[PDB]
Amino acid sequence: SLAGPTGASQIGTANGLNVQIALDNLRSGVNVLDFMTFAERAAVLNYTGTNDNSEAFRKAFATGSRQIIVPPGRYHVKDVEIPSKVKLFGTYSYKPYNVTSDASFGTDGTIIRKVAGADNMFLWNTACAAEGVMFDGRDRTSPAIQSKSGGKISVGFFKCGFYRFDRVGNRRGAYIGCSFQFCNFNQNNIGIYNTVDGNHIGCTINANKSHGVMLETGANSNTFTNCRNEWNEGDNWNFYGATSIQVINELCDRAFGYGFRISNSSVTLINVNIRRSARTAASGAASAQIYFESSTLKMIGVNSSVGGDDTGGSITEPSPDYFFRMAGTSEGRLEISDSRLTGYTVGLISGTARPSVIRVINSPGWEDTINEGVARISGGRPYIGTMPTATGPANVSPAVLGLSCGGVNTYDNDMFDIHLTIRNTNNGGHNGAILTVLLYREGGAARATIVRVDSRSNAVGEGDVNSTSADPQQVYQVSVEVTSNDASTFNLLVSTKSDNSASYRFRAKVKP
Amino acid sequence: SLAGPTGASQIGTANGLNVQIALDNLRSGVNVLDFMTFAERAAVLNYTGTNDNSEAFRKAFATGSRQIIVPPGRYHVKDVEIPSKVKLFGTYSYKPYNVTSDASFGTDGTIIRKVAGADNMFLWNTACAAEGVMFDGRDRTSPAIQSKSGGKISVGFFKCGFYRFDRVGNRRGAYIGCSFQFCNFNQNNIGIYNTVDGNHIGCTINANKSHGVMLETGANSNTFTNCRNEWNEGDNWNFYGATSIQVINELCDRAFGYGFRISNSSVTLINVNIRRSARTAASGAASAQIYFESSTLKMIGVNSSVGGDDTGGSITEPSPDYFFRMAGTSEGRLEISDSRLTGYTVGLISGTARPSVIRVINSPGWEDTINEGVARISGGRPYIGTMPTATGPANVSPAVLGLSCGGVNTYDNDMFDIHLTIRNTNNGGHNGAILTVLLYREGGAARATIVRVDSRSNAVGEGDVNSTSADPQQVYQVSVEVTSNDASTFNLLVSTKSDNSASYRFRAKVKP
Amino acid sequence: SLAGPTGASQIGTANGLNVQIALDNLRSGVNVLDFMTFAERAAVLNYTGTNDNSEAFRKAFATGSRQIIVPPGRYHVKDVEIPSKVKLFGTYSYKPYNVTSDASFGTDGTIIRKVAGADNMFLWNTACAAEGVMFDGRDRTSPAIQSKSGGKISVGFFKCGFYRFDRVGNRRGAYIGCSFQFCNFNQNNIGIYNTVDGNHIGCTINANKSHGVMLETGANSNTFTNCRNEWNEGDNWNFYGATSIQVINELCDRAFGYGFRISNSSVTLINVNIRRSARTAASGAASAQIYFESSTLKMIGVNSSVGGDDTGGSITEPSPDYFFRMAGTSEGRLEISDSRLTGYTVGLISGTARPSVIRVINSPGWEDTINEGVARISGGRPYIGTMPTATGPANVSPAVLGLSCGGVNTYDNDMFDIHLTIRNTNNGGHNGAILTVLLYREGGAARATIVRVDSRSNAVGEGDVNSTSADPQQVYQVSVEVTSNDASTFNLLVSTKSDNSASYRFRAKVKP
Repeated sequence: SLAGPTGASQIGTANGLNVQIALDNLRSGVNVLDFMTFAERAAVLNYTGTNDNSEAFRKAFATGSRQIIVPPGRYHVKDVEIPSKVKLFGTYSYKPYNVTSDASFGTDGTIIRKVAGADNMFLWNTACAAEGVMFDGRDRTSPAIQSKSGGKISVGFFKCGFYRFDRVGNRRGAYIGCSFQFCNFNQNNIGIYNTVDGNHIGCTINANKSHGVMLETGANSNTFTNCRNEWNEGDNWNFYGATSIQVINELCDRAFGYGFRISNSSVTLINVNIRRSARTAASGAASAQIYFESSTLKMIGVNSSVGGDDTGGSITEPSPDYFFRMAGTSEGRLEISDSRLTGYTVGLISGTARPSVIRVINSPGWEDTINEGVARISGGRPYIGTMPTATGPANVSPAVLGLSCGGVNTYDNDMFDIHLTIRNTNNGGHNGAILTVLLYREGGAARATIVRVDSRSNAVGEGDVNSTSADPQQVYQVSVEVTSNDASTFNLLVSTKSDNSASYRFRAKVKP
Repeated sequence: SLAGPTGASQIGTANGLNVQIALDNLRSGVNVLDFMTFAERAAVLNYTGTNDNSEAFRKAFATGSRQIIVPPGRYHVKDVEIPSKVKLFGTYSYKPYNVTSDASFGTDGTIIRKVAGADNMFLWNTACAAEGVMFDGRDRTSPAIQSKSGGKISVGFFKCGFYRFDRVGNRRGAYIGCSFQFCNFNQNNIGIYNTVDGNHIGCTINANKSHGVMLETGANSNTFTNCRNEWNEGDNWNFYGATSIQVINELCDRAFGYGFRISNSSVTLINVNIRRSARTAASGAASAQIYFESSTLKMIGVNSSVGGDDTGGSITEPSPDYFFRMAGTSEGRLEISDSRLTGYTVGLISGTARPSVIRVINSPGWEDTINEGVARISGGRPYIGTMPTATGPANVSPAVLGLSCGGVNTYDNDMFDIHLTIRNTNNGGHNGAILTVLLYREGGAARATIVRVDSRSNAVGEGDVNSTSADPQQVYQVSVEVTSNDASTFNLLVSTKSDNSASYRFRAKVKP
Repeated sequence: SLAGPTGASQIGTANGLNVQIALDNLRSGVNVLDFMTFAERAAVLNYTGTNDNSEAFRKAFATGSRQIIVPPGRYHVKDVEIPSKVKLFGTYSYKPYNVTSDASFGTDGTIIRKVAGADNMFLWNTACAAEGVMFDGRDRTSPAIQSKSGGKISVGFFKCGFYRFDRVGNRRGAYIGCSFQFCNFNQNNIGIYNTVDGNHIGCTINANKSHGVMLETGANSNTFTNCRNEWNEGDNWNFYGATSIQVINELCDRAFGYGFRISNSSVTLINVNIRRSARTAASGAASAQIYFESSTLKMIGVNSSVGGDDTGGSITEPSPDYFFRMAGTSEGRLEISDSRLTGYTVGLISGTARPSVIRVINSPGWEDTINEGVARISGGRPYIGTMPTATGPANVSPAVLGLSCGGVNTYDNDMFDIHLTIRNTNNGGHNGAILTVLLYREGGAARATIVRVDSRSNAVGEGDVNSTSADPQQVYQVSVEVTSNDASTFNLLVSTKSDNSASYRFRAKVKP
């Protein structure tokens, strides 16, 4: 009588409504354990047997409820598709830091495991999610977050832990538009795969086989506010064609080669603390902390250091030989500011390629260098415009050195100093000159006049050479004339006597 | 017998306590669905009918429990006041990104909706809160988080979603002391309203009608660590009298005019990526990315770019013409560092007003400029002190140019170089001079001596003019004397012959 | 019949499974209230009596479930050890901002209190955790998170509130490897104690008796992304031997002395807004905002200001007299960039000790200073190498001033300017010289030649003194020769006549 289907509804409660609706109100979503056999449910709650409990999940999904509650039991699923906008609610008590053996997990919280040699555990659809779930696939195959359809899928994981997966991403060649707010990526082959438009708050990347966090082309956009990278058995941060990326705060600890790899993707590192790197590397050309190539990289507060293992360990020597490894065609950009990038052993750069634009300011380990704009800096010494070198015979056509400047406004004037350096290629003698140049603009155009010229033994002078009245001490004649109407670009003309023919390699630098 | 009020307590359990207390322990707070009719509760759980279920909420509040549990059903409330320190616990499965139609919401999680043409849905009090709730008011009226009493109210929303509201704030003229840690502000008329002492962790501002995140006077203080602003149909970030504000990391995407507006509020942007802006604007004077006025603005890592819509779209041309639009009285402050603010089309500034203090360093698109301190920079060229221009007739009273310096200590000396520029206003001729000045202090006071003077044709000289022994080549007499006892401020006196009277516009610049 | 142990299982439900398993599936963990007497449980749910309910917790722990559910009732425990990997799940409705009296807590959420004069409430083990729990110990004794064994313990608290504790840490001398993601530390004696490898997301430190957040030696590592420090009755931030530490974003408000204290620990402050400090201090030498000693401190976006209490208050005058207080042996490092550190009243530094390395750039209130590298800055004026002072009699052994430079490559040349300053110690006269030096390297070695020398009255000259052909105006002979083979280091030799003997204090500065 009371043991039948309608038995529960026949017993009232103190509130005024019977037991059945009292139980119905307490649940937030449909419980998976409801669709389970007694022995199978007991095994799930006891963490003992595999039991391949995929039918419970299939029936829970077929119920049609957008909310699925997975209690702390241990599950084993096989190729069960998750319908759209379906979320899995789970509670965890302990998320293991390092899962070295199958017995790493204890009771802890909810665990969903792949069964036997299944090719997948879940086939995700758009707008799916999960909380408190520790996904685990025993084999390093079966990539996690694998969509049923080979297209971009937007999901989200608030607190979850992915273990022993090939990659947290679909089909090895497609992207997922997700943001792992607080997750733990451990013992995988790829810590994060091809996330697009992702905002990852506090993830943790532990020792992963292979690369770790790897992004490919198109996986444009991505922010990693406070992620931490542990001893990844591989490349750690790896970006190839990601248009954007920014790792904000947390450190990048020991990695087994190229703690950061940047190939064609613009990136920015705000406060990344790039610790030791390249534990397993070939020393020269492969022990650098950052492998920079053909891309734009910006750094604002990056710190670095060298060292060995924390304690014990097979390798104790300071691992990273260099800091930068540059290769490929030289067309990238590099901006550096306020970064204490002195962490290396033998050198700073391991290639003959350099970014087309360099902006390094206030960073120990690298003197200030700027290659663009009117005001540039070379080796810590500033100058204006360009430093042109003109080598050739300074007879019958005075050598021309094209200088640049900020410019002069109308009815305005400017003054500046030029360092002129002469290196006679034949004899080997050296000479120097300091001159002061004033640029003035009237209503029509601008003109340049040499205020003063000074040198050792009065070798250079504004007076014309090849003249009987010329001072015999003077060997070089220097003059200046403006090319552009804005006086921004002019040129210095240097000539010698008609009789002598020699190459001197004139160099003119405009000092502010 | 068992169907009465005391029926539940008469059936024991395996643990040792009967069913009634077993049910009482499982619940964390009082369930709202308990105070509902069968048909009304079924409609709530089925997302079908309006049913105007305000009495359930009123009775739940009148119960006196500080915790209110709202299951995933759909509700419709009307002007129900929430007592103090009362929190609404809800679970959501999917929070819509863009709610374009009434059928945007599906099953998803808990939804609380305004009913018919009610002027409000909730009247909040101090220390209220909510989790997992997607508040929705069909009409764009009825501002959310509207306090019953017209005063400041401190609330908090961990994970909630506000849709189609006039503003998330009370009475259109009062403030709320809240911090939206992880929220979604979509299709409102104002994304965030007058939050005071707020620390917003990871909010999301989607396409909102009107301004979006707008703060007014008094709403002093506010931090937006990782918020993201989508295509707001209006002003996007808008601050008027907020004393403080700092947007830390996330980007500011396309907005329909003045992606940032700053009127009288000091602000700071740490790593904001200000994307395209001013989709709907009047081009000149209204297409700038930031409308800066009469305030203090600081930037540390700001990035910018131009572009059109992602795909399709009515407008495809690069939207923002400029980067800065400055108007109003010029008394503000502007500090810029390490910001790649090259994102514009035609210009950089759209006004004749400039901040009183400018500190721009290492930012592409703007040469270094500093207006305060001893060491200043103009157009990338540094100098010390001030660059004074003195125009007038240099006869019978030598023209005086007041120069500044860091100072000289007791029994100490300093040397520096001065560039002197002369522009004869009548004839139009131009002349220049370089001189070296040494400042020395003895026990009593300091004095200045001119080490050297050099010019073209020896026009200037330290020798006295109007003397028969004077070199005829010399036309100008230059001298230096100290005014302050600290030698920090001195002046350069330039004089001409007694016979000639002309204005030259002398300019003296102290080059380090 | 139905009231016995097996009564619940005899009533079926609509789903197909009886009431007993229906109740068993709804619970996530073992409920503590299950192991309680009727009157004791009623008192717990009514927040009325102490009742010393430790046996319920002991039996719940002895059950063996890794998950413990604490409902919103008020508890009183005494020295109950928490087994490993055990988490306490609680729900809170209101976390008090300031607990001034015992009646500060109302109904609110789950509260666990220490009973009578117990020496502890919980004895934690490895991998323990808690959520939503407001721990409170009435006496300021009984440190929270006190491990049973005196060793490092790794725990974690997502959302918890610690009130009136001696310190959140074990045994006053040991460390805990935890990360308080979102916590509230109020009215304690120490806000945070000896956290190791901690990543604290959004903590809140309210008015705490004593220091507040204090770290000691070994508590190396720690990140405080968005913590906020309120009016701590003590030292606020206090680090002694912590190897690392970085406070990222949130402000540091009024503190009762040394808002930051750094003794031997390297630290970095990214965007800390250090407000007023030292409300209770001895003015001179104790009213500084930061007490810096013998350590490395870096700052990137730090802001500061002065002021009094918000309203009312006993003290209304601007509190912090200075900004820095430096003491102890001078061997530390200091890096400053883009920090508006103008917040003080009387001065900036309160000690005669300075860091060995200083790098201050683009920070108002302090002129640019750099002490390392080839390019240095003093008081906003740049130079290359070192500024040596050589005092002594310049007769029979010319005085030598060792200058440094970046260096010259093979078959390369460089030019630069040297400022030479002479202060005759006997008479008191002062003199200055400007000279231009060219360094050139041939195949073998490098050599230096003086391009030009200029001074007032031609006092200095490259010609040899003590020669009958020497110009009588020349008093000093200057020469330059290179010491290193790289021409990076050379020296300037200055000599006088043989007859005169006097000390001049020569100073040579290499201006870029």
